[PDB]
Amino acid sequence: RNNVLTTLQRNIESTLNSVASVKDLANEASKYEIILQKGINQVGLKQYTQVVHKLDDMLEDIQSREENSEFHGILTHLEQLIKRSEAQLRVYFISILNSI
Amino acid sequence: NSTSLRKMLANPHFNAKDFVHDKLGNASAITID
Repeated sequence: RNNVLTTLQRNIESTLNSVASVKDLANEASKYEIILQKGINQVGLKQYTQVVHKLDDMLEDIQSREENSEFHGILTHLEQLIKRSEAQLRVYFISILNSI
Repeated sequence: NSTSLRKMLANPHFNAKDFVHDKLGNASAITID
């Protein structure tokens, strides 16, 4: 049953956005420039990191798409919010890992 | 046919996720809603 999650709901939950559209990812990715620019501790553990799986997994099948202008602009907005998030992550890592 | 499509095609992603945009990719975005 953990395999039923881990096989069926795993790649089912992955291929939710097997086809998914172009503008909506800019909309809710911009809403993850809302929520990803709320910090970590406001947002929370799998909240923050799973939203990183939502832009990670919103940059996801776009390598599978085609080249319009919104393709490149969403590559910029996505990947720069990605590395803002990653920098904030390692900041928080080091922030507690010499809190001693 | 969400049993056939949802259950039988992309639940384990066999076959791949882009063919649903390709083998079912001709002006059927209503059916994708």
